[PDB]
Amino acid sequence: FSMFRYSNWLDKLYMVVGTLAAIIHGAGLPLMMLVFGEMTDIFANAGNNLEEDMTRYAYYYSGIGAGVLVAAYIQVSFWCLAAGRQIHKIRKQFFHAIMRQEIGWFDVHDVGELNTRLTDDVSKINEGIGDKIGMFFQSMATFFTGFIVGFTRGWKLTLVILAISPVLGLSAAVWAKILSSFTDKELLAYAKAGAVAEEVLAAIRTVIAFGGQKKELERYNKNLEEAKRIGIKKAITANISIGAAFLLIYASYALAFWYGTTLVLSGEYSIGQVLTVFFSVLIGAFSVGQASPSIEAFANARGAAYEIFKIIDNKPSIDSYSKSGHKPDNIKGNLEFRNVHFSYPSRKEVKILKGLNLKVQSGQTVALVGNSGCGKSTTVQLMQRLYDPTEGMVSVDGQDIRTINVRFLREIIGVVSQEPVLFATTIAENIRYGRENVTMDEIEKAVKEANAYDFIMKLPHKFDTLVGERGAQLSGGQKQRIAIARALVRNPKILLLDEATSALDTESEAVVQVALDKARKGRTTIVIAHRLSTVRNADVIAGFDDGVIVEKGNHDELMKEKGIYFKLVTMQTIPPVSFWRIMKLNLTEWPYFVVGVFCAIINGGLQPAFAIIFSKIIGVFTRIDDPETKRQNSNLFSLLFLALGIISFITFFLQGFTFGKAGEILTKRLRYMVFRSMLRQDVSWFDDPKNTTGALTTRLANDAAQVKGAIGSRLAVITQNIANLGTGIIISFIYGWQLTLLLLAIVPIIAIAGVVEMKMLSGQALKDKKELEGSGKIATEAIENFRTVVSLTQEQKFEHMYAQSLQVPYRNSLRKAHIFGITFSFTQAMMYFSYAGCFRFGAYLVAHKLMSFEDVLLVFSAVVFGAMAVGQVSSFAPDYAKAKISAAHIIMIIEKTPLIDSYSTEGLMPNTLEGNVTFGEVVFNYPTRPDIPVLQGLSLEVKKGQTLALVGSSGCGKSTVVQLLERFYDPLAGKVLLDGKEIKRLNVQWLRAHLGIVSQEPILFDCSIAENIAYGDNSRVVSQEEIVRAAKEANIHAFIESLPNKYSTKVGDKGTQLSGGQKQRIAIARALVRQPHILLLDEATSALDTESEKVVQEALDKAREGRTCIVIAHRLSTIQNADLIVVFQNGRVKEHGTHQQLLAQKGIYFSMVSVQ
Ligand SMILES: COc1ccc(CCN(C)CCC[C@](C#N)(c2ccc(OC)c(OC)c2)C(C)C)cc1OC
Ligand SMILES: Nc1ncnc2c1ncn2[C@@H]1O[C@H](COP(=O)(O)OP(=O)(O)OP(=O)(O)O)[C@@H](O)[C@H]1O
Ligand SMILES: Nc1ncnc2c1ncn2[C@@H]1O[C@H](COP(=O)(O)OP(=O)(O)OP(=O)(O)O)[C@@H](O)[C@H]1O
Ligand SMILES: [Mg+2]
Ligand SMILES: [Mg+2]
Repeated sequence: FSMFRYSNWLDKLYMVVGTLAAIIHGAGLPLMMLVFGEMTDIFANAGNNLEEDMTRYAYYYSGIGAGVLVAAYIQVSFWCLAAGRQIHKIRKQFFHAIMRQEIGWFDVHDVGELNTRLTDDVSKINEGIGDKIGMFFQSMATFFTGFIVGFTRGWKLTLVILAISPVLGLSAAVWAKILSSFTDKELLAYAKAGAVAEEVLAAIRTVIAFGGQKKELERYNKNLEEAKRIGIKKAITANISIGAAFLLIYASYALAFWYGTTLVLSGEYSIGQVLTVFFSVLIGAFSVGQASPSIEAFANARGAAYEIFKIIDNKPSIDSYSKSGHKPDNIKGNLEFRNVHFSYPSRKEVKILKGLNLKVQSGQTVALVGNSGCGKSTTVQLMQRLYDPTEGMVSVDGQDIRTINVRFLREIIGVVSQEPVLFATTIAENIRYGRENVTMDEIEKAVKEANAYDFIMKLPHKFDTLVGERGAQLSGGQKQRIAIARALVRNPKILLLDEATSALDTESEAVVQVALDKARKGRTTIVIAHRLSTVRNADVIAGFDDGVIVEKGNHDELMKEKGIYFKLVTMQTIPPVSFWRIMKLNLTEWPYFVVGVFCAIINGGLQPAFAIIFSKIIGVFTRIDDPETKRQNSNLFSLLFLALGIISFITFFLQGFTFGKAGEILTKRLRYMVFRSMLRQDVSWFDDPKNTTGALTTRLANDAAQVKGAIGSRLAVITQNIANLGTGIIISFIYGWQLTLLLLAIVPIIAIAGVVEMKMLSGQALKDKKELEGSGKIATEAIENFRTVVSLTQEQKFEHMYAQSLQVPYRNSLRKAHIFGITFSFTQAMMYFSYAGCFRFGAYLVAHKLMSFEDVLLVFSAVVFGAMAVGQVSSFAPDYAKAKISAAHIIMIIEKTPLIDSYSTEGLMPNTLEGNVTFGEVVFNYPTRPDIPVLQGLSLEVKKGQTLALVGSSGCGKSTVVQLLERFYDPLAGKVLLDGKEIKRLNVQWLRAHLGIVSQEPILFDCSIAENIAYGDNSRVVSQEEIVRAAKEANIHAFIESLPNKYSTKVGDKGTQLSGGQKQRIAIARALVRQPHILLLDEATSALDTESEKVVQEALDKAREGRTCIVIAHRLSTIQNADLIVVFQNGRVKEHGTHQQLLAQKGIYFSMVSVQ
């Protein structure tokens, strides 16, 4: 897919013009080097009227700068605008195709995956085609023009530069490869600690229950040691790469200076020519190297566009926009589905429909019979043309469905799904989407027929009542009524209904059925429902069976036949950050960071030191004396450069050595602390979307980088830039004053332009993301419910909505592109203007015999090159704002403290426990939703030698009762006593270790089976004999021994090798290993091999001796086993007492006993 540009051939002229302008701009700079060399030669000759030549050179430079500014502006703006238009066209076409694709194909591919692909690849293509191509062309032009200037300026110097360049290129490539490999290795190494932390967090409930934070922290630290070693190595490698790059650059500078000096002394090209050739060649090589990101983005967008086009270029079997079918004006109710075989493309192995014969008259309430997966919903979908028969025939009114106008059939048909959904728009908006041609009378008619008058009118904006995201403001019955009204709005030739009132209750069932039967003579109504009451009244009823119809006839006939229908009938019967707090790693590298500070100062002086060395070298030729021995002096100066280079390399050898060693350490500290803070966090805090397992893992992982950057690299860059600026400014002021003022007025304008570049880039990215998300809200709303939209056949409406939502920000995108191009051009414009003005005014100054040309050149080079290097260094460090925010969040998390300290030292820990507990007037809903008080003041009391059972409120929050008993949360109200003692005042770890609490679906940590067993209670070693005894007690001795490797075997990811029964048995064995005084099981039975579950329960009852056992199970046996049974209802104990008395009561216990 190399050739990606595919639209607006006329607009392609914009691309051609932009390419030409970029080439002109790129070739401009070598011309700048040539003219600067000529000006330097003129100045040197003056050292050996003058104002006239200086004015001519300044005029040439100013003209070149203005032309380069115009070219840059034109190229940037044109490329950006053309790419934006192309991206808009691509997005529009892509969304059109997606909405026009096949429904079955959409079911084939993930909806979320496709939505993310669109919303991401759009920006990927925009980035890879926006300006990176323009910058690449400009860099190629710079390379070509620099090479041409070098060749036309001299042979020996050009050869030397060409020989120097590829060594630097290869060194840069090797350094980049090493850095990438180191980063990948470090991420892989840290993955172990990341997995450990993720497992701990996900198992947070079990971890807190067992109080095993110590072992997890130890493992995390063990991994973090190697992780920090690798990170320090990688940081040192990156710093050494930068150092070696600078050292090689300086060495090339010194070698070129020596060679040019020798040539000039030998009568070769003048000093100006040699300097121009050298600088032009170096800058061209720099541009060639800097062209890489454009090519990388080109390749990335190439792959993205290949995938996107493949998606778009797909030709769907069912096309919404297609109109090749014949659409008769008069439709008479007549449907035929003969030998209709149909299989889901998602699951092609099984043919859900294996052929059947069925006919449908006109205006007949055809009803379908069959159990789940019998072929009812799929039958309707095939009838609705959502798919086609694998082997069969489908026709309407004596005509094949495919042989008719797809759009007309879709519009003239009505489909009501068992799970109706309304778009996120006002009820009136959704109704209009159902039928725009209603004319405001059909709306009222439907509202009255479906009874959408009271509910519809009640909400604010009776007709225009807005519905929350996904229609969260409407109830199930109201939603079903609205869907029915919307279906009736179209008044289709035929309609189909499923799950009339299968949402919450049959109250709407009566009204819904009455309304549906009110208007059914004029159109055939496919009847689908979960209640035989509605099915009985059907005029015509037919059965389904394994993709075939056997039973048939009305309710009376079906009952007489005593078929499957008769069987069903019988069955019915943003905190602020602290900058100083950031200095918490000083305890590690406070004296160590001094070496890094010294290295940074050394580099920031070396830059201006190189400036001074170059000034001296230039002055050597500028010296009128020009002795032969001056060459030696020149060599001396040249030698200095080489020395400076070494000082650079060693300097880097220190920087990465220090900061790395510092930063990783700090990282480790944070890693040791942040997660530790998470460990000592109340379970209440864990109940929060902000504290999401994935979110917490990402914060822990993608925060060490931010904190380390903000701490180390921010200070490093600040110090380096400050040192460079101070040294340069001081040197320039010492060597002249007026030129110092000129350079100080010139350079900061360029610096401000460079900063504004990044500011505008970030702001534009944010604004583009905002607008794209604005459009994508509606895009996704349509995509997720794609089936409903297709049924409605209103795809054009969503297409128009997306078109408007994209056009509205398209103009803003174009304007931003134009402004950014203008600013980018102005950057180079100011650059060249200042470059020329500095030379002009320095020539004026020296013409007055005030300042020597050598000093002026020194000051100018210092200012310009130092400013450029400072900007590059500032860009080198990652973003401070994002790093600052991440550090603020990490510091807030670490400083966070728990209302109840799980690691608190103090705590009431009497000699033993009374084996009793009491909770009266208990009140605690939850942290997330306090609007639902769960405990309404229940009463519960456990004593010695008694087991408690929970019944009645199977869903009111019984598990919450166990959780609170474990102190997982804090009661909203109600007194609680631990064996007549303050539960809160009790010990922290003592209570956690004492209680053998289990969960519904325990997740076994992916460690050794023996390791999992021993995880029951740390701080007291668990000899393998104890594990064996616990396994024997919990029927796990045979299970553990039979399992390969015996106890040595380790469970996979949450015990993937063993079924849920094995995991439950292992959890029970671990609990028994804990040997708790009091034990609790909460709905761990389920089915889980009913005989096996009963055996496990019997073992537990035999294990309940000398302990208080809490039992929460949905099995009558569990109710019988419990010594004491307490019910729950309305947050209170509806029933309680003995099992015989509870059964005697006519209460929820009686209903459960009878029904169960
Ligand atoms: C797209 O990025 C670029 C932007 C502008 C330029 C041209 C810069 N010229 C006006 C010369 C200024 C000085 C210069 C820079 N930058 C520089 C001086 C000293 C340096 O330290 C040794 C240096 O290395 C970072 C670069 C160039 C010699 C490469 C090159 C670019 O490619 C690197
Ligand atoms: N991609 C798929 N592959 C296989 N089976 C699927 C697929 N999508 C849905 N199914 C299921 O296959 C069955 C097809 O039968 P159909 O839905 O027509 O009858 P049903 O008994 O009314 O269905 P359901 O049990 O869904 O209410 C349904 O149970 C449906 O949920
Ligand atoms: N942080 C929370 N905020 C709000 N509701 C929560 C929170 N955590 C859990 N819940 C809800 O509390 C209930 C948990 O206890 P639940 O009612 O399921 O216990 P139960 O009586 O054993 O019922 P069942 O066995 O039917 O699930 C669930 O409704 C769960 O959605
Ligand atoms: Mg169904
Ligand atoms: Mg439960």
